[PDB]
Amino acid sequence: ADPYDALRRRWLGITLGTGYDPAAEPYASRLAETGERAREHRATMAPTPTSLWPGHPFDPPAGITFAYGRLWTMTEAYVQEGTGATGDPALLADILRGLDHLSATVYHPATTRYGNWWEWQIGSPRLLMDITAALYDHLGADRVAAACAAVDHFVPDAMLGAYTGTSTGANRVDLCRSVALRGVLGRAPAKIALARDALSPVFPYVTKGDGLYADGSFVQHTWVAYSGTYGQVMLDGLGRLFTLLAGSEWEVTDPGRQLVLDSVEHAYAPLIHDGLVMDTVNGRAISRGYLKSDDLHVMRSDHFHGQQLIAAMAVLAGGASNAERERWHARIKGWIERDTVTPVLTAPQFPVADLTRLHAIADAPGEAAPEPVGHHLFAAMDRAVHRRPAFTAGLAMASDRIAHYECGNGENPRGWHTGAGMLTWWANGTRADQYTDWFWPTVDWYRLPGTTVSTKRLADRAGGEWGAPKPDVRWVGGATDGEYAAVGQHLKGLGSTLEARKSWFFLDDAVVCLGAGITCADGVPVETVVDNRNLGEGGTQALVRGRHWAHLEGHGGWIVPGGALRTLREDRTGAWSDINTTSTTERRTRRWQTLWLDHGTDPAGADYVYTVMPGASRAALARRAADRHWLTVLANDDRRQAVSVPSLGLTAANFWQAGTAGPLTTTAGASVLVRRRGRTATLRVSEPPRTGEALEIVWDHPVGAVLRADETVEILATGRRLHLRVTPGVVCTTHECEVTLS
Ligand SMILES: CC(=O)N[C@@H]1[C@@H](O[C@@H]2O[C@H](C(=O)O)C[C@H](O)[C@H]2O)[C@H](O)[C@@H](CO)O[C@H]1O
Repeated sequence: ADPYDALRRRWLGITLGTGYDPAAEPYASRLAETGERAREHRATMAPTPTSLWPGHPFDPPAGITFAYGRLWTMTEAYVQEGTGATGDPALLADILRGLDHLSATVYHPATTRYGNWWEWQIGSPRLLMDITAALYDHLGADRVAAACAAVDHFVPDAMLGAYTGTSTGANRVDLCRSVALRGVLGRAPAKIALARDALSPVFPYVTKGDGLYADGSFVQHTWVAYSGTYGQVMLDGLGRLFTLLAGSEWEVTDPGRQLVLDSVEHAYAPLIHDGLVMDTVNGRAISRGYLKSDDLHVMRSDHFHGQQLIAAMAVLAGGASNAERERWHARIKGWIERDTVTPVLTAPQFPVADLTRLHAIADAPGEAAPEPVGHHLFAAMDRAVHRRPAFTAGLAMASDRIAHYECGNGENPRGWHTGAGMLTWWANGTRADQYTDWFWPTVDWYRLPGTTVSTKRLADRAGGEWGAPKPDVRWVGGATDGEYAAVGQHLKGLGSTLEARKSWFFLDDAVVCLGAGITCADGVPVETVVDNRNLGEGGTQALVRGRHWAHLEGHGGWIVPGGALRTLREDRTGAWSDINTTSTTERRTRRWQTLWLDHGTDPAGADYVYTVMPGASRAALARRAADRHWLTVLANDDRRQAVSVPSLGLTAANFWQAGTAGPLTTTAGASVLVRRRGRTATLRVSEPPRTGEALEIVWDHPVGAVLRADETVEILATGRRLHLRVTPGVVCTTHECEVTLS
């Protein structure tokens, strides 16, 4: 009786929110709008054998989930104060009418599932369980049993079996959501126990496939970097279920739960910049924008996705330690302060429950935390994040482990080169709307920023769906001290015969970008995209050019040979429906500044060097471009790419095979960063080929003593030089050694 009723009440608190004043803004307007939607839904609801609302047939099954969604809105209007429809028996009759129609015509145990599994096993049942919970006492026993038997039919015990296929990660968590509630609502303790127990395989760190990795990476669909959308769905579901079940017979007690809590700062926080979650980790969702089925008309975007992740963090914080909660709330206060693009505290997709959690954080005592300066190399998902005072940057690569891109379900048909060394960035202290402001629906998908590509025309969905296309390469990764980094990609171009070695050296106010071994036989030109910047509608930002640099007002600049650099400023018009079959067709115009190098047709061993200085002033760029001292390119070929930056005491090298660059030598493919600081230095080494075979490094500098070394590092010699043997493992860990200089 009572433990099932207690669980149902707890769920409704989580879902519909508690401890807010319905007459206070933003709650009052949000509730009122929910009443407005509910009244239009009610008036248009039109039951037929094949739909419940016009334009939304049950085949494809998206129409079923869409109908349950409108029924949930209707149910919110009925159960919440302030909606204009609270307790209206006419509205209640129409909800029950819709529910009965769905149960009679489509969502029932005689149906053999067709089309997208997700609609039947995740979209629809979670909504059906929510509506069943909220209306429980009005529905009667036959409606509740009917709902429970639909869920048993579409999500049978065997789905929360084997940790495989469609029952992994974010998906597993979503399945457990419906089975848990089905257990609560149907008073079926075994179903609740099964949902709790089935979460356990979600928690451990993984070394392959879907899940969280030790290095903070998050992978879904086997091969797709996905922290920003799937990872948010996992976090959301987990937070909700942890909160629901706490104190009950079915509380989640697995100690691996703690790894989920750890992931907040290790995995997710680094990818959030002033409210946005970087598009590098949003997979096919970058293409959504305005969705035709979204009755709130809220644009999907990096900021939209970041705000959903922030909301998930707020729910998870409720079961965290005091110390964890305090840190997460400070981060969240900071993202709230700095998000000027989509103000978190009035975000239009948040229902009142999310609003109340976020407002509680904003109102609590505590300081808003800045994003720390530092580097995060998520090697397991081939992503890097760099933060400096002047800028934030995200890099996307691809490898034999990590797909070039994800297309599927009509989404992201032209994202082919999102993994071709794509460097995204934001100038700190300016509005963070670069990628948000109709970027994806207007961009030239042949000229993504940072990438090297064949100009060969590609089909929509070229390479296959769901992360099918991976380049046939191993050496993708890098080495980092947590501040600076050497990062490298052995690139094989999607649908092309292009091969290249690209490297990035992330420094204190710049990213030095090296390209070598650029070879193609496609019979068309090959380009490297120095940058490609959305200027907004009607942009008039000045582009100023010099001998060996270019600068874009409000953005930053590039050190690059001025006679080689090609530039185009143009207006481009597009719609989200160009890149998503589920999106709206309205067309808008954005102005672009595009900068590239042309390697000609069928290059053989072509190369480039350029430096990007995001957020820099025109004078800073001019000075740096004229300064011969600050950077030495030690090597740039298909064997080794390496730099020296004396102002940082830094030598960094990506060794594509055994060899030497400046003062460093390696016996195998490796990434090496050395930092000298006064009388000591730190050497860091990783092995991006991931063979796990030992290799030796020599650093040609006098070294007196070894202060410390990781257990993976053996010291073979000190004196005139440092000679180390490293056993590097198979996950591209950076190993360290710290020595005193002579
Ligand atoms: C992670 C993802 O792309 N999932 C999609 C799904 O979209 C998600 O919808 C959920 C939701 O609660 O309904 C929230 C999340 O923010 C969003 O990305 C999409 O609706 C379905 C059907 O197309 O497919 C999943 O793969």
